Amino acid sequence: RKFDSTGMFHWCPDRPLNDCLQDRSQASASGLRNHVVVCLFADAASPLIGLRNLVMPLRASNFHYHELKPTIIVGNLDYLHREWKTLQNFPKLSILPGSPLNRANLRAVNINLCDMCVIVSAKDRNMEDPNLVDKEAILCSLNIKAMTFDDAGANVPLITELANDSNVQFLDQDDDDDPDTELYMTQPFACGTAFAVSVLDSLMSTSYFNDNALTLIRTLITGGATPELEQILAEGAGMRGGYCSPAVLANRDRCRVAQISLFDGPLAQFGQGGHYGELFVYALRHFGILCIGLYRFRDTNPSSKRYVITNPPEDFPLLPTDQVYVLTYK
Amino acid sequence: TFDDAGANVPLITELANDSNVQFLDQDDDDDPDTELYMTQPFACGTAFAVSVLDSLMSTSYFNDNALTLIRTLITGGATPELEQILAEGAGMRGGYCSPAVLANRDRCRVAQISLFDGPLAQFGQGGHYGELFVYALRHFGILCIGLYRFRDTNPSSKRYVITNPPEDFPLLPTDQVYVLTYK
Amino acid sequence: AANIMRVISIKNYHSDIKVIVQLLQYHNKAYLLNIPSWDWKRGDDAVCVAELKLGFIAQSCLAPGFSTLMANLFTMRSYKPTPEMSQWQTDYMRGTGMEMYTEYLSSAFNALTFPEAAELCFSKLKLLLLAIEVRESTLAINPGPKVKIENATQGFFIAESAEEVKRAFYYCKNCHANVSDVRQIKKCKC
Repeated sequence: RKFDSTGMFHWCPDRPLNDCLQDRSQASASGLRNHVVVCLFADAASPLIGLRNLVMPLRASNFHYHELKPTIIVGNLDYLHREWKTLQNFPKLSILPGSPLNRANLRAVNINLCDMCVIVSAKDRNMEDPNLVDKEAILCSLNIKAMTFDDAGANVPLITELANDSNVQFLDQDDDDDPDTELYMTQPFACGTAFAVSVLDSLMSTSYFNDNALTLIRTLITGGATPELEQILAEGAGMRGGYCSPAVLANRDRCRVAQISLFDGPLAQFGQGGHYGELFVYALRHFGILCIGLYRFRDTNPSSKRYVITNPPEDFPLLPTDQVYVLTYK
Repeated sequence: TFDDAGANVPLITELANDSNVQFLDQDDDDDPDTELYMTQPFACGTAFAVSVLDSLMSTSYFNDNALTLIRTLITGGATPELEQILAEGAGMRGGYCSPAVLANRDRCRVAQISLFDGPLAQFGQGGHYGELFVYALRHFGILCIGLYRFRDTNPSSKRYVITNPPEDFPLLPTDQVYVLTYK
Repeated sequence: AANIMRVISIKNYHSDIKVIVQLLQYHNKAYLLNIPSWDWKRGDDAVCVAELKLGFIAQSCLAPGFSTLMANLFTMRSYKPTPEMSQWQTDYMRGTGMEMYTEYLSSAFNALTFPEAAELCFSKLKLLLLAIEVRESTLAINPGPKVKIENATQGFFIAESAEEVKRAFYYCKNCHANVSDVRQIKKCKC
């Protein structure tokens, strides 16, 4: 198989968009399961959001090709033509042209079988008073959440970008929130369903206080976009790739962010009423797997929502329902 | 004008601004102080304007079932199942039907009928609306809700509408009846 | 779009509020039908003025003046004659004096067919019954002889006031059956 010339990403020779375009029948005929769906809201003239920055992490070369999540983008076709020049090098990628709101499209996409649905907007972020600005994303979230499926609904995993933070109150029900809460304390953010650009603002200050920390966050979130790749893209030739030498291809042993379950497998013994430190010491020692937090149901006593716990104490209790955020080499 | 006409063409015109109705007609004898609902073109059924829908908000609140009734008549039967099927965005799904659903083709319909000929014309010959009402319901299940009558009985084809006449209200063989019917 | 937001905000704050929303476009309705706690069986509704407008004028294509007939039934309007009105104006305005009203039938209507109930309403009570609530439960318009009236049936009437339709609630098949001065009908001894 073939890679970007710096080894860091899976790669394909160039494509006309019509190789990746699908109608509803073609999308429905395709066996899309455990995939990523991108619901893209755009007008044909609206600014390029750089969806490469979305696809490229999901094509890190330290995944094997058989475990690369298939990707389908639902959105405005004329917009996608002017995005396409940046996307065309990535494998297992497809487009269904149309509105994300038209349920049909969502059913033809097997939205109920995806591993994550992303809701994202290229619309103007200042076009009205803030209560209207996110209406497209909010309606899309509620729409998907309200669907039903044959042998569901709110069990569809979602992440939605918000242009205005305070709109997060509309994004969910069974919420028990107060509008006095700042975004980072809100249930939808604590569950990983919301995201908003305001949480990036301290990247300016952290940039200054420790430059290396800003490199670390980039090396994780980008999947490995080194400055050599940025230079190769800045030559304007497009993302040059092909087969690789073993000398560069060695970098496919990068560390990866992964998530694992205490419900079964060799760690489940700790999920049965052990503590996070017992799990941590064991998993690092036997697998080199380094644990950085937990993902736990809010309703342990009910909904599939789960909250995130960064760096638990050593004596912090575990449940067999817990999932662990980890750093791994395989 | 037309070969072997003109103002005899039946019209209905939606208006964005109610007061423009004064321009819509002649032989009018109107006054601009009149509100839309009293104007000759509205009373004849030639005008319509969105302002007459405004009390659908208030009536909605005072009796929800009344707002369902008006929808079941004016839409011809757009049930919330159809609204859901359209909301799936697939377009209006159809085909052949089972007899079990196709039975609903016996809905009641709004219809208009003439006292000029046929079995009811006997009442059009100087009878009263109550005689007609009791007879037509009893023999046909036809339920009568009003009359459509020439303004110029003594001239133009304009006709005005009379909701729910009294029992002893007189009839002419020129009258047409608004009715609810099963055939 | 702005009005949809609102309904979202209202329902998000509390799901069980009866919300009635005015829509200027029909195609927007499908969005609010997807709101998680929107429930027309609970009494939520959308007054789509575009859908209604085109329905009203489309019925006029089936029966020429029907949009005027029907629009007058759905607005409060007092009958108020003045002597300069022609015959046709005094007639027309008496027609405008109607509104549609809803009331429970008295037990005297029980086990009649809808045809006899309409005959009785028109002839004795001077009320135009045109539809009934049939036991889930559903509205039915001018239903055929096979439909019996049943106890506490809600009826749908055309009349000059709510005060008129009361007669259908008080009527008694012993106590009022010959009360020809219809305004005298009240709480029966029988």
